[PDB]
Amino acid sequence: TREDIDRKEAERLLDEAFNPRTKPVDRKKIINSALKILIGLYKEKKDDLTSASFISIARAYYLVSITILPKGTTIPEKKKEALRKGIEFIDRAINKFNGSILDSQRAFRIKSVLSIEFNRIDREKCDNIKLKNLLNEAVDKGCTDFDTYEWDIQIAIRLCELGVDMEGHFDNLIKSNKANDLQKAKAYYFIKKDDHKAKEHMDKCTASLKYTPCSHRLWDETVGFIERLKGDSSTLWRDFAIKTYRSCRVQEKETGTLRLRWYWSRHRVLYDMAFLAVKEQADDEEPDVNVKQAKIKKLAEISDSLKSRFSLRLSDMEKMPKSDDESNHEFKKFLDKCVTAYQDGYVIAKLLELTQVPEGWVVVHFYLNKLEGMGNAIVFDKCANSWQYKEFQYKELFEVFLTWQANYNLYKENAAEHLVTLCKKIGETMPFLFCDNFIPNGKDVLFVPHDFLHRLPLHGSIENKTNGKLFLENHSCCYLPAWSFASEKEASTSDEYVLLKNFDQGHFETLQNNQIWGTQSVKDGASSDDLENIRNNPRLLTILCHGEANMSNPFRSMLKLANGGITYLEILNSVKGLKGSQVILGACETDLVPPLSDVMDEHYSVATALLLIGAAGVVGTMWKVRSNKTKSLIEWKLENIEYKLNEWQKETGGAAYKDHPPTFYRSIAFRSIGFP
Amino acid sequence: DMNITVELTFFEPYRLVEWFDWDARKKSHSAMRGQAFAQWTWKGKGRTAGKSFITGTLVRSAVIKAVEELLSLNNGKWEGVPCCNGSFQTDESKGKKPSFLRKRHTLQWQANNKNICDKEEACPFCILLGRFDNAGKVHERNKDYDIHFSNFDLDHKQEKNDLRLVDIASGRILNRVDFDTGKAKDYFRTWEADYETYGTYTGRITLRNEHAKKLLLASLGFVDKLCGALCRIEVIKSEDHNDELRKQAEVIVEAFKQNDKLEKIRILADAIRTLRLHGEGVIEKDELPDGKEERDKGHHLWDIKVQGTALRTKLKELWQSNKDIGWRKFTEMLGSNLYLIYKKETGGVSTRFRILGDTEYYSKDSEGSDLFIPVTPPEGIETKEWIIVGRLKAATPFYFGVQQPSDSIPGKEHTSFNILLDKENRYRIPRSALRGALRRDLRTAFGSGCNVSLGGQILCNCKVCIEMRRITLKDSVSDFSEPPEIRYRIAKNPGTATVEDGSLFDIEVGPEGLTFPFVLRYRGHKFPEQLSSVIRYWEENDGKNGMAWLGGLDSTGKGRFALKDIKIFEWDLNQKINEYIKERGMRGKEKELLEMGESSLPDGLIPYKFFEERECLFPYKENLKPQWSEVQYTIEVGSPLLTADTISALTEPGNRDAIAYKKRVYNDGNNAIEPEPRFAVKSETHRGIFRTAVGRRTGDLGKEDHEDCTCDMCIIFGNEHESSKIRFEDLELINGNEFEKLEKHIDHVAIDRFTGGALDKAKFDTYPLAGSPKKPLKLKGRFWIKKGFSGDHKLLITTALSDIRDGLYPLGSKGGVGYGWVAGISIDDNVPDDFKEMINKTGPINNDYVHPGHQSPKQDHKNKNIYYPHYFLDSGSKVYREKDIITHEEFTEELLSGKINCKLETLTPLIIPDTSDENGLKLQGNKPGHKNYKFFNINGELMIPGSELRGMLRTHFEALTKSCFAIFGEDSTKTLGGKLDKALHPCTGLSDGLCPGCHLFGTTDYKGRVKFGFAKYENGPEWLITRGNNPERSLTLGVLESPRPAFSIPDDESEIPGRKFYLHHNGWRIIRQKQLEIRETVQPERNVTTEVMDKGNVFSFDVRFENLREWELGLLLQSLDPGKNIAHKLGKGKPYGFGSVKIKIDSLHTFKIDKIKRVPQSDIREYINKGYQKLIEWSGNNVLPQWHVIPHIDKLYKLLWVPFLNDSKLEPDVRYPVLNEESKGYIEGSDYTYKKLGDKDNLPYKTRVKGLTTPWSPWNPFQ
RNA sequence: GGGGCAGAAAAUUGGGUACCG
RNA sequence: GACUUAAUGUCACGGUACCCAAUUUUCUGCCCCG
Ligand SMILES: [Zn+2]
Ligand SMILES: [Zn+2]
Ligand SMILES: [Zn+2]
Ligand SMILES: [Zn+2]
Repeated sequence: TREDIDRKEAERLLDEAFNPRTKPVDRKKIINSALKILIGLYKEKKDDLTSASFISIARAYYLVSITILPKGTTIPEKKKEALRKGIEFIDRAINKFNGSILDSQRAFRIKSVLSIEFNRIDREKCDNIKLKNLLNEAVDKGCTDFDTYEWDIQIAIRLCELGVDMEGHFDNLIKSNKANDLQKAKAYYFIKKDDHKAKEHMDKCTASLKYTPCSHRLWDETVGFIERLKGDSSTLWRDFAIKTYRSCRVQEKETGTLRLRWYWSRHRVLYDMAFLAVKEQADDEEPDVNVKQAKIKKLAEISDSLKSRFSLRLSDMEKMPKSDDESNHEFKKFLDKCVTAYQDGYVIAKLLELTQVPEGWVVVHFYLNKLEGMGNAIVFDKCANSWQYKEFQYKELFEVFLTWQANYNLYKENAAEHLVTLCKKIGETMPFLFCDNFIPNGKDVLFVPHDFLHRLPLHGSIENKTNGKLFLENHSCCYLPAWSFASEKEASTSDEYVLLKNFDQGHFETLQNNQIWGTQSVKDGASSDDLENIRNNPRLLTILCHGEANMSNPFRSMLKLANGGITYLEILNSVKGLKGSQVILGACETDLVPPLSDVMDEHYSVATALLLIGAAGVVGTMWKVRSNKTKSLIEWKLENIEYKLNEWQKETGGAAYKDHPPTFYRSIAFRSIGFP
Repeated sequence: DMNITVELTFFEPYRLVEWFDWDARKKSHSAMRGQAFAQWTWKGKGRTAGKSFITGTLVRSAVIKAVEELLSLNNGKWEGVPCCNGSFQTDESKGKKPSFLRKRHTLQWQANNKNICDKEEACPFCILLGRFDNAGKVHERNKDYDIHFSNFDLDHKQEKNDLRLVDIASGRILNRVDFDTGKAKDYFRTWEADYETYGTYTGRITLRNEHAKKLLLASLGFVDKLCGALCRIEVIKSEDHNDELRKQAEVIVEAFKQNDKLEKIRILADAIRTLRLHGEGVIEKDELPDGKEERDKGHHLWDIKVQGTALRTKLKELWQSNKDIGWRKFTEMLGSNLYLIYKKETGGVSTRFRILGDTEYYSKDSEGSDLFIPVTPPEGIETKEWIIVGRLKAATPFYFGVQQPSDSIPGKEHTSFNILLDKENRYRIPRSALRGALRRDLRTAFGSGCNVSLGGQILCNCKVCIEMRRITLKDSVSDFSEPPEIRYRIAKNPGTATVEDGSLFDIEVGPEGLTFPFVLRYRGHKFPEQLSSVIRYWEENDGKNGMAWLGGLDSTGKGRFALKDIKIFEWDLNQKINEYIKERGMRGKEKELLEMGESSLPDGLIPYKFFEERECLFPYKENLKPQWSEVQYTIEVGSPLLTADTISALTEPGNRDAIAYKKRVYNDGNNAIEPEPRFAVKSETHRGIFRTAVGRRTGDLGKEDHEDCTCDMCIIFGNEHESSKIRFEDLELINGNEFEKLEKHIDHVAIDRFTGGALDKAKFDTYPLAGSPKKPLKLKGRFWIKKGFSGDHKLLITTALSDIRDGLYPLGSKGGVGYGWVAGISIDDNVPDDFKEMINKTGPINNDYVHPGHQSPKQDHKNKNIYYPHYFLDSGSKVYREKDIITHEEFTEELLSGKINCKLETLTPLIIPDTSDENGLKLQGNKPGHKNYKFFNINGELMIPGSELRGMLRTHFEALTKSCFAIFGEDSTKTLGGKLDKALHPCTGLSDGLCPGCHLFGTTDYKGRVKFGFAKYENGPEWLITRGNNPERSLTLGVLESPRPAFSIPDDESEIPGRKFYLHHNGWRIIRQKQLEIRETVQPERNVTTEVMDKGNVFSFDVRFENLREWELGLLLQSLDPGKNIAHKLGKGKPYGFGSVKIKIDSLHTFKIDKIKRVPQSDIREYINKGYQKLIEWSGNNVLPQWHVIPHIDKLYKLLWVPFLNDSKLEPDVRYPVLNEESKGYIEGSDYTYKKLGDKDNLPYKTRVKGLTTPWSPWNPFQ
């Protein structure tokens, strides 16, 4: 009777932790105390436990498997270990057989749900065949109560997903008020093969997906259902993919005030499905051109909606620095909302439109599709008012880029031959940016790039010919992280020229002695407060400092000024008077963003924070050059502020990759980040 | 067509792994992780023995890496012939993948060898790779290999049976440490193999083409690392003793258990382990501590009879039986066996279950992503190799963690924390700890870095990993093989200020001043500024101290090393690569490079002259120097200091219970340790003092748990999830040379409340350091503060330092009786300015109450009455116990805290004897057995012990407050415990509450709230002079024998009378005029000669209180000074009349948590008046307070009433009967003997009990 | 006619930690 | 010459056994009748 009262004090704590009015920070401690007292009971009565306590141990293992969050991009080992221990602790209860009749139902229910979660998060250890056999035995032991037990619905839906016929169970499945829209849609699709009712239930699921946060399990199950619908070549996966994309967009608009979204692994592949769906509604024969142009515009809106925010990890969110205390409340509100949604799943100003481009400009949106392994370039032309798209492959381009990155990080100036090879590989991979039909001649081009193509010099592309032509010799190149960063009415409104300097190694003594530099905040040994002390919107700001890249948080990447320097977050909060200000940075981009190892990176430098403040354009260096070239750019900008950067790049000798690759290395490094 | 024989030798402990062929290798995690290690195969059946080897594929991989690096150094050519780039890709369509895939970058060059390589003619690199051979990817026959690498067998020097795994390898858990939290992420295990005896391997390499012979023989000497160790490649042309120890341990445990002393065995185990610190002579020549002299029972534990013989003699026979295993192994095995038998006999065997798994992670393979990344250096580039040779010195005791024994067994306790050691019991700094500390300091110097990701198909391109991939280190083994030091640690409950349950543990530390070699190698094009800054940060110069934190107790300040004797040498690899191949890069001979002169350096190795100093380095002084700031101070303690050790006291001569803590310091000039140990206060102790001060000031000690907590205490001092932001070091005594007899012997005893004498088995000694107010001790201490501290946290640390200076937190043990009281603090000039500024910016009172004394005995008849010297106080036997016990976790706002400064005046001569010297003045040369003493003094300054004043005030307070008998003995004559009431029994446990005396002065499981300091002599005439004595002072006392309860309680139906008190009388003049009649007619062994102080002398002492209620402070102020004509009794010779003292309250200060008050005379009367109402409320029978209204207080105060203070020529006669007439000292016709006063005819018993219970009742007329 | 006591009682370990597409 | 490698491709020198805890609480060197 000591085991009885210890099990009841553990079962009270388990059901209090299983209450949807409990905060998760309390839930972890409560469920660990209950698991502690059950584990101590096991330690003292090692092999003489009843099955009634074994089911409590297995339920505690299921509940700790719920509250273990992925702090990165991989499933943690603790969740798999918790599910494994619950499986064997229920296995000894099954080997303790011939107890009560309801105990067999409860034990096989706990076993089947634990095996379902293990098969979901680890397919190799928990196969489909063993799961099919166990869930087959579970309904043989009478686990078909769809009206008082939520988990029996999951058993039936997983079983009909596996392949066995459940035509008898269907009428008992549908009338339950514990079933939800996605389960009813899977029941209508997999058992009765009804497309018509499943479409209505899936649209109801899509409509309910609007108000639930992305950490909820409904998103994972929905994207898995759409991936299964694409797996058997169904006709309904395209519409469901576009509906789920629209729901994800309107949900992602509702996130906390920073450019942040929750990371879940399927969030990419949903976009990678939805893009493909619109693509299959374009290349497949559509008789009217006006719907096809709308589809090619929808592709460029899908890519921009992906490129807006950058999806931080969980450990970086917990290690977030503290400043602007109301935004601290907003960020912790976002974090607790996401974690509460994750466990709640188991406990039961003006964006410029894509056609608002000035005359004589061409906009190139990029997308890297990891499902099909392709790269899509979508071009919008304002003079013709047309939309087109082309494909390329990015594997060998990624290879040559990683070769240049390794050679650069070892021998910074002497990687010029690898830079010429990378530029020729960009020109050979993408011939469509040298033909007249895709990009017209003499027209300004704004690139809106994606993934590792952000770090590629697109202006230095060499055409696949013998007398190879550089790309910047005919077009004016501009860059942008996403189309949501573009603005209207730059409004510089002043004429003051401001300089900041912190480092003394670079021989800028002749630059700081110049007459033109304005009356406020021109320094030597500048600090972060001096950057925050800009009064009213200067014409040109020049920040000369070293750069520091935090390898996990872009919010902790900082510019090396005095007394600790200024970070991305301190830029986004503290500096106010820089609306419509041309900025020139002395820090290279390789010191501002970390080097990358995967094909996908979403990392924003301080130039994007400067654009979010309201600056009109930021001119920087992609990699490290000597101080004389940056001084020459600053002096040419001071003498000529209106003139374009590709003219200076052509005049300095940047068209001579064949004879002097150091000059080509120093010339094409300069990139403007803005949209005039 | 000629074979060559290759010998591979190691100079570091290499790595071993179990052998699985190709698919069972994929089945296991350790096999896939250890693919570049040595392989172990089991031989026979039983899984006990086998043999190790190195596969030829691994040696081939190292060889082709050396060939690639040699050709990349010399622009793609070797000895004039050019080599092409080679092939390192394999198409999947034609052939399979070659069983290992390369992830690193491949060095390439401009290939100009006039031709493309075909089967007919090929370059030396192409035939050395084995491209155009007949066999590939499936082994058919050992011929048709152009170059063939055989398996490298372990060159066992002498042939024997099958080699066991435990004789070569030893497992060890390695770690991954998070940079941001200072905590481990996960761990993994590996096998480290012996290299001193099993570090030579032999194999064969077969070439069939005399065109790649020069390149192969050149690159064999360029291979530097294999199997996790530095290597050279050359070409040639007591299980039985344990069981008897277990049986003798069984005999010892059973002999202890028969004597009901089982729990000593645990202590004994530790003592036997401490016997490894001393030599064998401590058992041989009987250096173990003997018992007290002329005592039938010997030592506390070393004279316990085991099979009729003492434990020292049994240990001597056990050592004589086992002389062949050595002293150290004998003591360690004996202690381990005794601990194992004790843990078996107790019944708890330490289960150690882990929920949610066991965080042991091995790195994993993801398919796809097969990349070939070529790296081409520039033509002109100049590559060099820098070797830094130096010496690590431990500036603090160090700690390198390792698992428990019987867990580092590769095939399949007593000390909680062991230290990493070699096979010859030498201290070891492993390569992995140096590599992790270098990675951490390089991430600090660069400012950015990566957390080390384990599953990777693409090499990380951060600056830290790029510089670390060309840094090679070497493990260091000291030249010292003496055993570690066991340091004990406890934890404190903040509520009761006592030890928590299960909080004792022990750590093994290494000696400070120890010395290890240090080798660093960097191969590259330019020496980095950040690596130079890390080396300059680690090393020490004049003024600067080294900051190399290695090891695993950094918050306790353990493991701060300093680099010295730094010599950096440069090797030119572009011009003098042949000398590198010839000299093997000085691998294994770096010891010779330190003592090498300039003219003895090899060709190619030059000194490096362009090594930047500290001031010229940019990442230094901006990233590394402000990382930790030093705050160094000096505590001045003007009281005795005792941080008890209690295990080494059991193994040292002197027979002392508690001794001070000592350290072992190692010296490098002479290879011994030190002749004399250095006294210290541990870093754990003052770390806990700072932590408790900050936690009580803010209120974070009151929380029930600190998991996932972000309070100020957990931010400053660390928690489970984070490392501490402050690191504490030891407080070392620096003025120990100014003292004569630095350690003082101070002995104490517990006095029974009824008999008035010493309680049985309640006498003890202490040996603290002699601290006096005019000659204080000075302890120099240090702590380091990490950058990032806010103004509030710096304010908190300076407030804690001010609390330590103000005397709120005494050091060591026995702080409530005046030990370890801080008298002052000093702050050095190297402390920063803000910390210095915060630390620098921080009448006749009487009681006027006259008691009406007993008027019937003395104020009626003047000098014709004889009173008994002791009377008994009887109370109502109803005590009030409070279960809401005031806790020590915070300074409560309603309650009072501060100090009372008081002065003590002697009405009568005072005897406080110094029992440190039993010979004292002189006078044992004249006669043997005569005990004579001096007054109690520390360093010549006369003092009263604080324990005496505390016991006197407690014996007054419990009588005033009707408390239980705190010190009481239940003994011979049923027992005295049966006659005593249950309410007056001593309070055991907090469940039934605490009486007010035990609430204020504390119990075992609750610390007291009043602390009594040592009193110091100030003014007056010392040394009451008597002419007929051998000194001018110091009169000789008479007999003093033990009190008998049988006179107090005869005829069993008679209950205990009460607490015994002694009257105030000038009976000392009778002793003063009987000095000639005391030396004769009394045996000289019986009586004692003691130094005496005259009346009128003044002493000064202070009482510190905290968390006091108002009535408790009022009752304390009343017990300190009850009124006019009321005094206390203190010291020796209380029945003879010595020791009446009167205490005046000079001042009272009360503080709040931020100023010091004065509290004028009106409020202390309010406190005493509030205290009086509590006794009125407790009595039940409900103005300046008249204390005689309450019944027991009047009976108490007439006992404490002095009859000669205000003029009265009242001089009462107070003495004992003289047994039998005919006895010396008889008064003429008194009829005053115990024969006529105790015989149930004359004085009827009950009348005698009435006579002993009514104070100042006349006894010779016997009213 | 005579000396006793010379240490006693607790705690002797508890937990924590698995970034890597 | 088996035990015991596969050969045109092994970053394991790719990973600090790391973090948290005051040897401390209570005790007058004291004392008379078989
Ligand atoms: Zn070749
Ligand atoms: Zn790295
Ligand atoms: Zn806390
Ligand atoms: Zn009590």
